[PDB]
Amino acid sequence: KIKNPILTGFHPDPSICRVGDDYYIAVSTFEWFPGVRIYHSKDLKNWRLVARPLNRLSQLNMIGNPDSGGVWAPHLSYSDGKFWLIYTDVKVVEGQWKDGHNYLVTCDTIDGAWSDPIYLNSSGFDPSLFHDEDGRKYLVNMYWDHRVDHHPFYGIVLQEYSVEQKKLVGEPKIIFKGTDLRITEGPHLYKINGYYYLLTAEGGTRYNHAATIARSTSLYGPYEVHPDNPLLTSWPYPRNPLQKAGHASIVHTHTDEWFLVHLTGRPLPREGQPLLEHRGYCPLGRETAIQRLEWKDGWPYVVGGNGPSLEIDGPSVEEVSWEKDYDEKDDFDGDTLNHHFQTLRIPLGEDIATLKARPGHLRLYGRESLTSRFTQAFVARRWQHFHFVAETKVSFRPTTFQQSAGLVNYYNTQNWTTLQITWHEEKGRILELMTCDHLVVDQPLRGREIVVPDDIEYVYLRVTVQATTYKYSYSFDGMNWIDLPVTFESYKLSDDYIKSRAAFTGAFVGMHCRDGSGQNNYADFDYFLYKEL
Amino acid sequence: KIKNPILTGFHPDPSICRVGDDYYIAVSTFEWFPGVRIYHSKDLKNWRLVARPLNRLSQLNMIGNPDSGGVWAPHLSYSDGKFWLIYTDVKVVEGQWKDGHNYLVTCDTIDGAWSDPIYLNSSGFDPSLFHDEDGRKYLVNMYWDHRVDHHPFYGIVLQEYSVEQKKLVGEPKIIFKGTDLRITEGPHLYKINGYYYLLTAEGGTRYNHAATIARSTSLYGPYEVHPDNPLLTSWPYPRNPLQKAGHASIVHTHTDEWFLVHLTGRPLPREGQPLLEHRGYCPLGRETAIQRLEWKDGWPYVVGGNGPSLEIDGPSVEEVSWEKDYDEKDDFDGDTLNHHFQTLRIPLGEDIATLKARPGHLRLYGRESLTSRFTQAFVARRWQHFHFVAETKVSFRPTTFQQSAGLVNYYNTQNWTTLQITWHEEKGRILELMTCDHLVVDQPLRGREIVVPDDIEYVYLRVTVQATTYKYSYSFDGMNWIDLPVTFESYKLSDDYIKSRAAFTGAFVGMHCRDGSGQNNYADFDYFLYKEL
Amino acid sequence: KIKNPILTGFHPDPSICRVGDDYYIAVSTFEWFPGVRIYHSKDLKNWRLVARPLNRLSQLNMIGNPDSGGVWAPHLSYSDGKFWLIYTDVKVVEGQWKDGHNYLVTCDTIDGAWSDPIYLNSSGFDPSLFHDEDGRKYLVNMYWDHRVDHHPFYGIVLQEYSVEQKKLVGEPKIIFKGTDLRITEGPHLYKINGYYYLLTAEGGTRYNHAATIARSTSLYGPYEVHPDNPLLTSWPYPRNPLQKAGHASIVHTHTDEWFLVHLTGRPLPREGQPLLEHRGYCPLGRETAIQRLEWKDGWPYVVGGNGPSLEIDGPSVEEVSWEKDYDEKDDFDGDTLNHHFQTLRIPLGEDIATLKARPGHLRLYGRESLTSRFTQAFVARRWQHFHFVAETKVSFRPTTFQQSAGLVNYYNTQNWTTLQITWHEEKGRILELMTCDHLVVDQPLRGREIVVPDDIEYVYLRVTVQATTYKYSYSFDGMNWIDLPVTFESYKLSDDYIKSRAAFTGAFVGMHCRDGSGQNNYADFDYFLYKEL
Ligand SMILES: [Ca+2]
Ligand SMILES: [Ca+2]
Ligand SMILES: [Ca+2]
Repeated sequence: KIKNPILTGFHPDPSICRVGDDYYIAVSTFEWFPGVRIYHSKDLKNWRLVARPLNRLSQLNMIGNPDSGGVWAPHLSYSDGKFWLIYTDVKVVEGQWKDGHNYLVTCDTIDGAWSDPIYLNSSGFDPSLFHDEDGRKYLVNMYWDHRVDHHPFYGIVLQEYSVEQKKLVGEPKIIFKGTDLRITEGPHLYKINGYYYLLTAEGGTRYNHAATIARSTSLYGPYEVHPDNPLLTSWPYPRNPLQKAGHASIVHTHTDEWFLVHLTGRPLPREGQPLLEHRGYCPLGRETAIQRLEWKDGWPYVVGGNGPSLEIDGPSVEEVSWEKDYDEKDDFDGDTLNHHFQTLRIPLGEDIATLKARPGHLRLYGRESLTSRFTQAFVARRWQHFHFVAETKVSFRPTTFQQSAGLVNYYNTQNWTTLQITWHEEKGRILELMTCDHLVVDQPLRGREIVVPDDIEYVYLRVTVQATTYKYSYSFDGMNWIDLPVTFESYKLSDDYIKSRAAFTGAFVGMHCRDGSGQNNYADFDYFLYKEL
Repeated sequence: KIKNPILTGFHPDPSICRVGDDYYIAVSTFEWFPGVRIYHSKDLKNWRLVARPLNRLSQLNMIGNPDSGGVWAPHLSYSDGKFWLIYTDVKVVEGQWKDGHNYLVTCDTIDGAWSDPIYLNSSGFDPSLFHDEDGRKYLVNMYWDHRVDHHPFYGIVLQEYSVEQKKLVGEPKIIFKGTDLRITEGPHLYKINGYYYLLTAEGGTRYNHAATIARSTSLYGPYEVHPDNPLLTSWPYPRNPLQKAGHASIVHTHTDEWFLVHLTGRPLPREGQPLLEHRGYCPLGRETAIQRLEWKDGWPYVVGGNGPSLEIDGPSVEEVSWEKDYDEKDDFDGDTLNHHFQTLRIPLGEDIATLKARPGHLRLYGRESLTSRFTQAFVARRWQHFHFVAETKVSFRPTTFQQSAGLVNYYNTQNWTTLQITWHEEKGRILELMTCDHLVVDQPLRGREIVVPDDIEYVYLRVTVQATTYKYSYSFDGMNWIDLPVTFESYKLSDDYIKSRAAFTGAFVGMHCRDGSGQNNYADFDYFLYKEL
Repeated sequence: KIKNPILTGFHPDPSICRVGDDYYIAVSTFEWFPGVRIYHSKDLKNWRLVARPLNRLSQLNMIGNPDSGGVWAPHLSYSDGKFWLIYTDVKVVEGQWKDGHNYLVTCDTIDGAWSDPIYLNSSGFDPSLFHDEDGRKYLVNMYWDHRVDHHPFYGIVLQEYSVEQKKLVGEPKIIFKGTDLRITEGPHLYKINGYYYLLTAEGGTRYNHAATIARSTSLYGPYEVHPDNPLLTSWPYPRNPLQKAGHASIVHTHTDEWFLVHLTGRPLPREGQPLLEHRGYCPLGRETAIQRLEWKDGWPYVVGGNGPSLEIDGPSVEEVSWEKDYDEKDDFDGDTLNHHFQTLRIPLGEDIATLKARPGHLRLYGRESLTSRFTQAFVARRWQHFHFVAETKVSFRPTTFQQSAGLVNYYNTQNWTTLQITWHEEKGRILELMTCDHLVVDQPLRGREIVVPDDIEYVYLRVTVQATTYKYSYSFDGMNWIDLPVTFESYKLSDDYIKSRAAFTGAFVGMHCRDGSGQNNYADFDYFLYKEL
């Protein structure tokens, strides 16, 4: 029935929420705006994107945020007639500190206008809101220890949240220190039988990742750990196509069944490589998967052992699937950008991105370079398959080398590749390739750039991705295409390749326009095509 | 009569401006808020701070800005009965790009409410406005080349500025490529006798720094280079106490005399070290000096060779000295912080820094770590001398290791040291040392931390800087001091030590409070003492 | 019956050989001279050093050899009335190449004058001689692939050796490529039942290490791999005190029993650290352990699962215990240095190290520094316990800072610490600490070196190692001891700390004398003491 991953491409930290017979999963979005994606399902198999809650500067202001800062793991719940969304804005992501703030927003409906944030605390990321049976509310999060002689993951902190006073009350207490896997994060609380069950993520979000579960009769512990912990992990299964299994959340369905959603990374093919030396590269980032849970002696168990199954049995409900929510060829005739498109850190107003200036075209007025954490005229969508084609049609007339416009394959500000139109003193308006690898830039078509003829209005730009490798191509007419003689490697756009280890997103493909002279020069994009192959 | 530097500690890129018998210098301030410091003098010997023009978010919004980003070289001038201040907000300071924006503000007076900014261009930093003798205005700046096969300093660009239209009009034109020293920046135009003189900075702002001058009978050139260029440089003078002489501006006094203000670095004592191997470390950063000029065959000449002299002859005027504009022991009596104190990137409101919460105390409500480019509860002043003592007295009750308050000696987010009060599980409230060196943190007193007794209201914190080294000491009663047994090295808080190259500020000393838990805990500082020894 | 490890401290790549009811283990020695250690046992429990075969420069000339070059995994066998020892001299240990040459030497007895070397090949390390039941002999080793886009471990090459002709004959052929673990290494052939069994090490000699075994009816394959492979590994057993389990050799006992000897690393205590993030630091290097085998369906199985056991049941023989073969306090009254002492790379003659010059003393005439891969006057023995004291008493009169003598804890030329006597211009004869970490040197007692009174003939030097940390101490009278106020960390002298990953030895402690002036000054060491606990 259900084949994993259920949300493919960049969809980390799944937070599942049941309301009656409707099912919702919220995922993390990091530096990508608007914040948080929420998907809806009736059967836990078929998923549609239904909300992007954090879309006002008042809720989320990420200008200047570092790569893989911003919205880390979110928590979605439903109680007292409304949804509650907890999120972080992480400002520091390297060194001894992880400075970040936790906020609560609510909405009567999933896709409404969510409230302005209530500040909660800053003591660590992965905040989660528990609604106890007695009506009381409790916030759990990881607690950050910056000290040099210490492991940073101090455990799980708990504090009561007062709905009336709109603040945390009483005194924060550590309720769980973790197991020897450490890196204890992603806390979630569940009241089942006579017990409070505390789910955590452990071992870090790379190949040692795990989901850990413990139980207590007291909300404050001590929590005893699952006798066969971890509840879930891919670490001891190096051949499993689903790696990095952890950061899970539990759903008890209306049909009295139990399921476990979690993130996973799918490494590129590694034939002829040592199995254990380096466990792979994941250009699709961390995706969402689902597993079935069964119960023994007051403990939940992943059906099929503690490793993640590629295929599972769905809940005992009717199949409810959804119509495709985007066009393979987006011709930009709508009065809104398709919701699969995102921008970096900030919303782009009509002065930067516009569908209005020229009907049938997305106009991007050139801003800063692809290395800027501030203002980029860049509109992009996730890689969601290993094998796909992406294509755009653009008219652009740069008057200086400081201006560019192109198709970008992009991981972060220091890691990206592009086929772009720019200007050259001798050759005039040209086509070139440009790559950025850990801030180091190369121009591989150096001295051999494609001259664009004065009479060509639209340049056609394409990328064809084939698992491990990809190639750029172009056309001046839309029918006859020419390969550019450079083979690119998809592993360079993966979490695992990034040397900072603050690498929590995934590859995007999109349309960019830069104007470094500040003359407000723009490019018109007639369509954007994304098609799985 | 005039001893250099005239402005000590962090005071780079002096832009001099004459209005009658009044003289003003504007210097760059980078990430430090508010933007730009303007000093006033009558005699060019004695200088007083009179303006801090960029004090509104509408003018300068640097949250998230990289270290040594923000406000680079400013340009101050006076024309048509008003002051004209040109400045940059530089967003990217490493790699192939230098994303940054150029703005103009004006004020009828030096110390009034400067206008909201008019956006100029983005083509490169070091913008300068020229007021031609016919009433037309011209902007010159550097033109940035990001290409791999190319030197970044494409030369000097010029475009007319329309006062009435509030924008640049016509087409931008490169008027000068520079000499073979390259790194052509800091352009300033002057109409003298019958020539347009173009003064540039070349060689880079390190030890190869130079001031290059050229002239043309046409504004658009071609420009002919001074026959004995550089006009000013320190490079051939390795024994000169004033290094890095460059980025100059020219004043013609009301006494028909000519001077040249310039930045300079003052390396720490390096007796016994090889003269040319490494030319020094400057913790006072780039400071402002002044040279005398003389004219020979339509060319200005720095008096006493093209190297900077330590002492010059002042202009033919009466000496006017100023009263001391800060207290040695600032007891925080005013309803405003002394103008030598600045904040990082952003203004701090009364929710973060206040003199109103506890009379005669600066209260700092704890925010993010010393590594944050976002919101730090940090109030600091420049090291302005090689030998000094700085001291504070603070009330602070931390309830967690997530909270701290202390005395900080600070270069940037990744380079600093501190004597701070925090909390320890076993020891309770404690004093400790902490250093950060290129993001790597050490805690020199780990396991040896100073236990602060419960009955102690105030902890006194002291730093004593003796040129190449400094030491922290503490006291519980204000009378009996104990040195902490660790000797620090001042060269680690210097421009020349920072491996990024983007190191354009200088050492500061100040008061910090962090609350990483988000509980709004605060520290009350009774006084701040800074005294030259 | 038997507690692991059986050979403690630096004892990697065990090659076991049975001759009747005598058992022999040879281990690798890398840059330490003489080459190869052979231990003897009757019961597999108690082991005594009996031979150091490679003691002539004709056999082993290692001057200039890089750290962790020289003698890699050896192979010891017995057939046709003599012992056969195969060894490598590895010259290149970093980069695409691993240049090294394989040699055979023979001796009628374990401890006699071994023959001069018969050169064999250079196709890759871990050579092993097989003696087929039909009186023919074949060499197996790993095949080295230097190519830029190739895994260097091409597999196992096999080739016949001819006794009469003193060389290899016929055609070389690959018999095994390995499993997905790769890094295929340490091949050994055994004829058991109707199958040839080929044993290899896979996964690399760090935490992914395994022993792999396969079988075939033909000497040339194809080899089918053990269905429950690996035969032995510590990888899926992160809590096991014995890690890196692999590079095994098989013994069949005169009692019709089967055992597997292997190398293993025992990480230092790491309480509070993430189980999987970094699996540990092993200052005792790679040690020798022993496992029991059983047979099931024509395949051998490690008794007690495929992870290594800490305690095993040895073979049904009478226990034969050995007398201690060194004095706790070696007073240097003997004619020759105790055989637990080794020198770096080369033998040291009486011109450098001698027990004859000064009765009751080991005299070292100073040579090159601790960073020299050529001639060091350095006599050292293995760290063999996590908790020990080592101590010496030395007479030394340096006349220049170019001269030193002291007690050294040493990993390689770039990684060591020492308490040493030297000379200072103003203080004169001093005692100081010095450390070297990846070539970076520190003097942590700089400016506070201990003045040695001129009337003191002997300085007493001590190190006390307590698992994760150690401290040096000194005395002038041998009764009253003062700690030097620096705590050192044992992990910095471990295989796992070394950045080059050519780190195959272990920590040593010994006596050193340097004379950088060439005045042939010397140090007289009265005793050397090593004591567990
Ligand atoms: Ca269209
Ligand atoms: Ca006061
Ligand atoms: Ca003796």
